[PDB]
Amino acid sequence: VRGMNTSSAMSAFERMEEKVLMQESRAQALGELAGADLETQFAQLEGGSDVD
Amino acid sequence: VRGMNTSSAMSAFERMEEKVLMQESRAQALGELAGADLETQFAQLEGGSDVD
Amino acid sequence: MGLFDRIKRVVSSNLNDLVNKAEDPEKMLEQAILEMQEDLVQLRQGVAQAIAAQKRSEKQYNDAQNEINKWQRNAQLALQKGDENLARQALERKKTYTDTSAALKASLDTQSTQVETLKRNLIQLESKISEAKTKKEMLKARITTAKAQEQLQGM
Amino acid sequence: AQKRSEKQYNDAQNEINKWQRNAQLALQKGDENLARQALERKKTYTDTSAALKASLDTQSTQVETLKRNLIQLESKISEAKTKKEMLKARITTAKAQEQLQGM
Amino acid sequence: MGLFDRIKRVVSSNLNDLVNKAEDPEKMLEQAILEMQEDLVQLRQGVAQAIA
Amino acid sequence: MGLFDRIKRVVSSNLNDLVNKAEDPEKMLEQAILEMQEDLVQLRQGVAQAIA
Amino acid sequence: DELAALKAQMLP
Repeated sequence: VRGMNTSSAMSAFERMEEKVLMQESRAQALGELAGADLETQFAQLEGGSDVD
Repeated sequence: VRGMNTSSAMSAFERMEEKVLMQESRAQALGELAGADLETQFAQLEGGSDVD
Repeated sequence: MGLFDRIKRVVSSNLNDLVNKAEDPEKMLEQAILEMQEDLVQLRQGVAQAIAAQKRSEKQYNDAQNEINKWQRNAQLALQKGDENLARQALERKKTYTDTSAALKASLDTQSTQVETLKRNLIQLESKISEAKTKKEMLKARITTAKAQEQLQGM
Repeated sequence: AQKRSEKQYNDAQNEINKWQRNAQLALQKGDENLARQALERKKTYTDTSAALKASLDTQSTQVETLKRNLIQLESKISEAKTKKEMLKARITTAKAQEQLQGM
Repeated sequence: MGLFDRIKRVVSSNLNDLVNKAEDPEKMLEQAILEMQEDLVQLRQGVAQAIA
Repeated sequence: MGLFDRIKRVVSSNLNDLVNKAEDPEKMLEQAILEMQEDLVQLRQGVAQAIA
Repeated sequence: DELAALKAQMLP
């Protein structure tokens, strides 16, 4: 029901939450920056031009 | 309930609040300086002007 | 007053070294969450002991009542026997026990009220720790932003 | 952190919804006490959520400002590199000139 | 007062260094899994004694 | 308290190293097959003794 | 208040 922090049931929930939050935040920030760059947007337009 | 110094939670809260408030005021001043600069103000105005 | 001044100077120097080590918010926060939970467990153990004590007193009170009943049965037997002395001894035992029981009951009632208050307090404490966790998350986000802002401000 | 708070807010809303479902079940059961307990849980959670939302809005504004600041910083470093090149050329010329002047 | 602060700082410093090493996803999950299984076995022995 | 937590973390790391050495399926499988048969024989012998 | 709300649901 309570026990100690060392015990697996209480500790596991805490570790997973911290790890998940950190991983998600880092990935999201990196993705936004790539989208922001002008060249990536241009490439999609270029592909359409290349196709015709 | 007393809010005495010996309790760990009470001591931590007081120190954190004071530091955060000072930092926030400093942060606001830094933000104001960026706003104060002509170039930052000009860019927002320029974007509206540039598209038309 | 000179001695006091020297002590104050030494104390101030010691305090300055200590605060810097514990200045970081995260280190302080980790200690606080662990401590309150530990305190609650200790409080629960104390509450359990109090509850056990209350149960023991009730059992003792029941035992005292049972003892009085046993004495009454002996007194009835004495009446059948027809010996005046045997009956008198039983009566004396009943009277002292009854006085003790009355005192115990008054003490038990006071103890019970205190125990009930403690249980209510424990429920309030549970709400408080949960609130603190939410507060901690908000504080951490603000602190990270502030540190970044200060560096930017310096440039 | 902002994402986590939003997730927490969503979780709180979900928890409130779960409590509401329990309350509905209690009404079907017909037990007054069960329904009352569920209502109490909803009220405390709602108050916490409101406080969290206000905090989140303030945090979001700060985050947006930081992102804007970062963009400005990127422009500044690029400008500095150009400035450095100009400075280096001037410095080399000055050193040579000083020696010539001495003669 | 000063001694208490020093003790808290030492404990906090030790905990901070310890948690990062401790917080490994593969190790933490495995340790938790091992502990719960062991606990269940102990409970069965206790139950047997009660049954006995 | 801190030492106990530290030991658990160390144990988890140690456990991970140990399983890797014995991770291969064939060595473990042969041993398991031998063990169940041996256990059955012991049970059979015990059963025979009981029958006797 | 909850009882009144519950009664309304029961009504229909």
